[PDB]
Amino acid sequence: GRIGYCFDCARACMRRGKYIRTCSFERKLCRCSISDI
Amino acid sequence: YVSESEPLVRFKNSVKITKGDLNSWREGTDPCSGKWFGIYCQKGLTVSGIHVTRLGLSGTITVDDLKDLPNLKTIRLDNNLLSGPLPHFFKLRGLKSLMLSNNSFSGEIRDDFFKDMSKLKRLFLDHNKFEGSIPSSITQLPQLEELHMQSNNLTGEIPPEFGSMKNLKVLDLSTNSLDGIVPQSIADKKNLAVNLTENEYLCGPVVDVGCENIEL
Amino acid sequence: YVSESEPLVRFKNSVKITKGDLNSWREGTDPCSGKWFGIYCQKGLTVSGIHVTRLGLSGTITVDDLKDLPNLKTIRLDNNLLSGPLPHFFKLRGLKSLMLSNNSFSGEIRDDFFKDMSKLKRLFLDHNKFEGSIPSSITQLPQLEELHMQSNNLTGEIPPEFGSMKNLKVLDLSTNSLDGIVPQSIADKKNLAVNLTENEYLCGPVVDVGCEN
Repeated sequence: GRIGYCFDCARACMRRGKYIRTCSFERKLCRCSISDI
Repeated sequence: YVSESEPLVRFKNSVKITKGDLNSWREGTDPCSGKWFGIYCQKGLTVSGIHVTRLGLSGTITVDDLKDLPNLKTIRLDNNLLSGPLPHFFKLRGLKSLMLSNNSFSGEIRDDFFKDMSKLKRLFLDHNKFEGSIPSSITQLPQLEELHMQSNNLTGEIPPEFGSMKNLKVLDLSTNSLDGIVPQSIADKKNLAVNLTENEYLCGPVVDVGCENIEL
Repeated sequence: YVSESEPLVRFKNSVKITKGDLNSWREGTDPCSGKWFGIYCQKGLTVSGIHVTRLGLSGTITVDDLKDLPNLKTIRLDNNLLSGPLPHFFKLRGLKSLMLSNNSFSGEIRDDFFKDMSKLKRLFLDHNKFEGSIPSSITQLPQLEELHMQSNNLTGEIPPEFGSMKNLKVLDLSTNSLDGIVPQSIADKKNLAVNLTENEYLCGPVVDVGCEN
């Protein structure tokens, strides 16, 4: 589902040291910030 | 001037006011006397601006009577109930400020809409229901200093030609569904206050969003 | 801007490049990247000028694609092989500088050609095959600073309005076929450099027609 997908997106951004910025489950889009946490 | 009362009374009689009135607009009197609601005059002599806000104006606006006011520079119709496509303000080629914030104007604005409005300095189209792409002629306005189009339903990419607008100091395109990549020309523009937030699929510098899709 | 590559590639394809190429002009790229040969841009952002010289440009050029460049101010096509009438550059109402020196443009220029070119400041029509009279619209160019029509085949009288011109600093009409009477209203000046040399039939007193072939 969408909530689990965007949880995994938030974790991916954290592993890159960024903030989650964009998450779309239906488009399978996950984008993080350029700035650092 | 007293002669300017005639086009203004016609304009009054062409609009539908649902919250208030324009009874102060009395034909055969000078609109610059101080007695006319929402009239601004240059040096108290000639009509230069019309500010008719919060009167529940409904339906559309036509400009065929406003064009008879030779010195009209400013039109403000904010906070009304107007609907339909953008009225033909491009027939007022001398206009310097157009403010239509917080109405229900709709539709995609014709790409060449603004071609004739060479004197426009301020353009407020925010809090409406405009759709489709930002019309390319907006970036060709030689004198434009402020563009507000926030809170609409715009889509598509932001034209990079905004970055070449010599006088542009305020650019608000927030709360739309603009997409693509923020033009570097806008990110690099000196002395620009720009707001591109709440455009979900827009990425790049100014929005602090990496374009890369992380596939996890 | 990438949107400006389309009309330039169309312009490139509309002329025949006999002696060189414009390989740098690549569709889908920004002509202000710093890589396009012969392109000027305003602040590295938008196309402002084209200067394509000594490429053996042959045939006729049309202005239907250059009109799509909103911020184009300067055109230089010197030292090429262009021919035919003077192209309809008056469509580019914002053009500030037009340089067509050393081509094979011909015919008589329409008198009212330059009426709409108000912003024009530099006009180089020298070293061509222009015929007929000097178009009087040139004399009513508001911002015109320099006019170079030398080494053509022009005829007729020099218009007196050249000496009432706002900002005109150079007027070179050398080596033509002008005649009539030298206006005193051009000899009076304010820092107007005038080269009327090699135009023999201009003498004010219409005397006996010596040296007549």
